[PDB]
Amino acid sequence: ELDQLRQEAEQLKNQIRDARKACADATLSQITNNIDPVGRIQMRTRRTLRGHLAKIYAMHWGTDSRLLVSASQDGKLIIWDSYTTNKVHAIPLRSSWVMTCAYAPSGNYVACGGLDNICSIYNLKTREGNVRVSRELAGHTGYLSCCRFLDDNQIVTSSGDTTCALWDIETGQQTTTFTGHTGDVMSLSLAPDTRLFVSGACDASAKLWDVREGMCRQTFTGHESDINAICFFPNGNAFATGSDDATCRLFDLRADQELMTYSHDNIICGITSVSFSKSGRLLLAGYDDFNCNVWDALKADRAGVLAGHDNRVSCLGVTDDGMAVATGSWDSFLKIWN
Amino acid sequence: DQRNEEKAQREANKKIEKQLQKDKQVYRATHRLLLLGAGESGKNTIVKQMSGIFETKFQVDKVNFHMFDVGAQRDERRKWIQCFNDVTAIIFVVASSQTNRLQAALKLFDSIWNNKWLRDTSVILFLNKQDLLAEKVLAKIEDYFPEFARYTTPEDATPEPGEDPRVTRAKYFIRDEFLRISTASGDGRHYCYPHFTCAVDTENIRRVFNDCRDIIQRMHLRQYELL
Amino acid sequence: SYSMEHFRWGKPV
Amino acid sequence: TASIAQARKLVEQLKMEANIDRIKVSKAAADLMAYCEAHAKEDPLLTPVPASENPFR
Amino acid sequence: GCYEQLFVSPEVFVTLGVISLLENILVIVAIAKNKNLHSPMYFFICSLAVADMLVSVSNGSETIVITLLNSTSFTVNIDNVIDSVICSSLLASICSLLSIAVDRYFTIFYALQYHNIMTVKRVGIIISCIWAACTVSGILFIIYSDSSAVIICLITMFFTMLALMASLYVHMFLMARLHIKRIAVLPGTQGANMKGAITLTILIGVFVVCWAPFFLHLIFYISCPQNPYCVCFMSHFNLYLILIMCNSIIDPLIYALRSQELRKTFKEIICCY
Amino acid sequence: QVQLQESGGGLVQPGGSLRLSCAASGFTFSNYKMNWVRQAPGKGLEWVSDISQSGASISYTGSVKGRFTISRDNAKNTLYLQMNSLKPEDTAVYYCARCPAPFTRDCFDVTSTTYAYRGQGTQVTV
Ligand SMILES: [Ca+2]
Repeated sequence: ELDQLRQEAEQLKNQIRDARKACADATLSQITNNIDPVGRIQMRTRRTLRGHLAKIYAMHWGTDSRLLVSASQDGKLIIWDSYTTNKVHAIPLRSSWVMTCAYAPSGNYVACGGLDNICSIYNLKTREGNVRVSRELAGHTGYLSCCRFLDDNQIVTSSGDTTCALWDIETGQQTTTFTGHTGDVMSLSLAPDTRLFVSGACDASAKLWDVREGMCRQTFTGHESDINAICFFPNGNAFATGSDDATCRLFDLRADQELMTYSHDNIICGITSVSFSKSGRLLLAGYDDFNCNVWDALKADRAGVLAGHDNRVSCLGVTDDGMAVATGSWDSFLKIWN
Repeated sequence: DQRNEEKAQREANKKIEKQLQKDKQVYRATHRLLLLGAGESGKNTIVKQMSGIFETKFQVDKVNFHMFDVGAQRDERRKWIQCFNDVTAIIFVVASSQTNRLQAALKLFDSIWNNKWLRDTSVILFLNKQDLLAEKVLAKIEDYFPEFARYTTPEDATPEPGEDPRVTRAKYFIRDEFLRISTASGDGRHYCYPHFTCAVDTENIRRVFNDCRDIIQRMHLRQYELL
Repeated sequence: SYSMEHFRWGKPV
Repeated sequence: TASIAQARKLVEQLKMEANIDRIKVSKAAADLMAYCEAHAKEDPLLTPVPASENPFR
Repeated sequence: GCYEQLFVSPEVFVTLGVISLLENILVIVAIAKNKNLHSPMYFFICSLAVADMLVSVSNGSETIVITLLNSTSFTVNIDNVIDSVICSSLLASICSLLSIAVDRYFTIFYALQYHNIMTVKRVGIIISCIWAACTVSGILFIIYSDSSAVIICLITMFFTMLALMASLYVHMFLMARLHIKRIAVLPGTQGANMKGAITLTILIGVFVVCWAPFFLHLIFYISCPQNPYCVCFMSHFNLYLILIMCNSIIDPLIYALRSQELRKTFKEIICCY
Repeated sequence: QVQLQESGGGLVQPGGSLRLSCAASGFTFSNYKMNWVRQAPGKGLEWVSDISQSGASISYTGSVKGRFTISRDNAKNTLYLQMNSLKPEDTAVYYCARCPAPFTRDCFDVTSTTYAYRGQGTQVTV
């Protein structure tokens, strides 16, 4: 039976491939060739944030476009005021091997975790004024690779045990488990309406998950190696992924196909982070060459570079309003461009 | 009248920055070690004789060491291995000897050594279960490592008294199998410090100390151009 | 009179 | 052939992905192009917003 | 022609002064700008660069003042102030090189304790104490320059610090050679022995060649002032000062410019400024 | 989507030989190191052979030196294994495994847990 079930799976894969070919009347690059190019983009560093000792693994902007949370390998989270470069909080961690952090959409909570397989949720606004651990969520068997906040009472995490999870923070129990990847899950991205999310994994694949049902809605393939970063398009009907094959790809959730490839002959390094600008016209990606390339998301030409780090760029983000871009790297410096 | 908020913010930095300075003092004076080993490796005997990750602290001659042992992580190492790219050393424990586990250990050492992010990390290598190797040999390697049939003990070998020359040949053959990889790939940026240890041996606690010292010394010596 | 020279001890007494 | 227990699950998922009413690619590409055009003038990282408004300098 | 005091064109003094001024300024700017370069070792390199800048500036200023006065009460005070600055700055330069050597010795021979011993609070205290003692000693050595004690104290300080520097670097070399012997004996295997020897040759030879003629001059200034050969040797005081200023121009290339971060910062500063 | 499909298996008597093959799709073949690994009926996966991107460096486990050879053809995307002078100990499921990243020389590919860039394998019974 096992060979016959495998043959059935291959027949379904062939039907999916043929159904996808049937919809490919034209490529994106054959439509946007009549669109004026963005031209040269020259961003400049406005602020540099110093204070971390170890390499920075995670950074996340708050919803007011003014505060940042960053996490280093020392065992610290620092809340920063990007405008005045002043620090607000400096939270010591139970363990130093933290790989991700997230800022709550309300600004009340900070989440983090890493090789301890526990997601720690800190309450930033307490009656004493001191930052305290409000929850430690445990159940994942592998390292915790990404955390995202849906609301004050719900958090979405991913771990190195090929499973994503939806947690109810107040009760502390896991409520939904999302399985189906075969490699470690590396990055999550939430839809603007937080009903769907997309998960990239060390399988050269990404999955579109329905948050409410617990079902995997779509599987996207096309990358040749492990996927390191994923980011939803501002519209919410497409996402961009970056992988270890030095290629970035734009996928469309409505056509269930790869839509565009961003690559260059002189790039042989992986893509640590991916993010979009407010309008969705620019795609920004951090590489292992200690820099960031700004790509024209509709043309696949390079618009510009962000040079100014001396070690691996580890994290990248864009403000909700769009006024600035923040990056962090393994040299323990967070820089803001504008 | 809004200056009262701005003034408050400066006060926060003074409290935070001073605390960060204190933390920096602790951070740089603490030596972090990563502990890896084989499925049958006596990693427990390595910890006892000294969730997803376990932490052990040591103070050896007023020097603070922080050893991290990888807990219940997935067997796929290529992603969390990158995190440990700034530790003082990787301690790799291999038991000598049912698959060819030693070949798996050689393949893992080779992968760790040639990793682009681990090019500056020295490796303290413990070869464990020497008495089981001694008993097995004195009671076969050519069926896994044919070149052992033509291997001779180096003239500068310093075996312990009482060992059967076949046991010394086996130990030095395996050590040389690891050292050939170490020498072939290294470019003076990092070195391997292999040791022959028993399942029960407390002296291992100093072997790490001295090895860490040597690492730092030659690092600085490399920088001053005196090496 | 007094002459100004390069630092000191340029000529022995 | 116990491993069919996992293989069967894969088969079920594949059927669910096969039965998707996929939209034509050219329409979706036009939709992304039109979206980018609608909000192009509002994007501070593409439009050179004057320094007097830029809170970072 | 030994009896006549050898004369060196003022132009040479002012040229060495300006060039070494710019070079040590670039060193101190690269250190102040780059956050990464804030370890104790770079504070000691900064102190050295400051002392060398003071030697060059002060000697050049004395040269210009003498030339301008020559083209045309105040002279005594101006001479005594400039000489006190020069003496203090030379003592600071020698002490700074010794502090660098001691710093490095600590790293190699106290590798695990090093950071505990060399805290920022102690680097600042040490540098400030060195500068205060050097300034006070320069002032006392110029106020009482007409005595047989100041010169004795100067040659004692120089030769003690030369013996200390040579001993520290020789010991570090011997330890490096021992590591070389242990590294080379492996089953899978200039040169390390040549690179180490060249490093000691440059580090010690430059110090001895560029300083010692001046203190040999002072030795003769005490011992054999009227001897026919010592007089001829002393007729080269104007050259011995150029050797010292040449040291001020050279030292940044064998300490500050060996580190990769300082090189990167130098090239960025040069292109920006 | 990337796939590796082995071929050339079968049953032979002791002392015989086989030629195994492996067809690759979905990735640039010439940029990756390729491996052959075996699964014994009662033992965990064991690494067998490793050929570099160019074929300039070929490594074998000691137990297969002088009997097995490997090669690759980057114009056909095919990885081979010549199995000569076979013994009962060589009965196993053979798989072709790709190194996870291009342009590199470090590989972690004999994991018991599902490795993504591995084929289904072919049974070589002797
Ligand atoms: Ca004078």
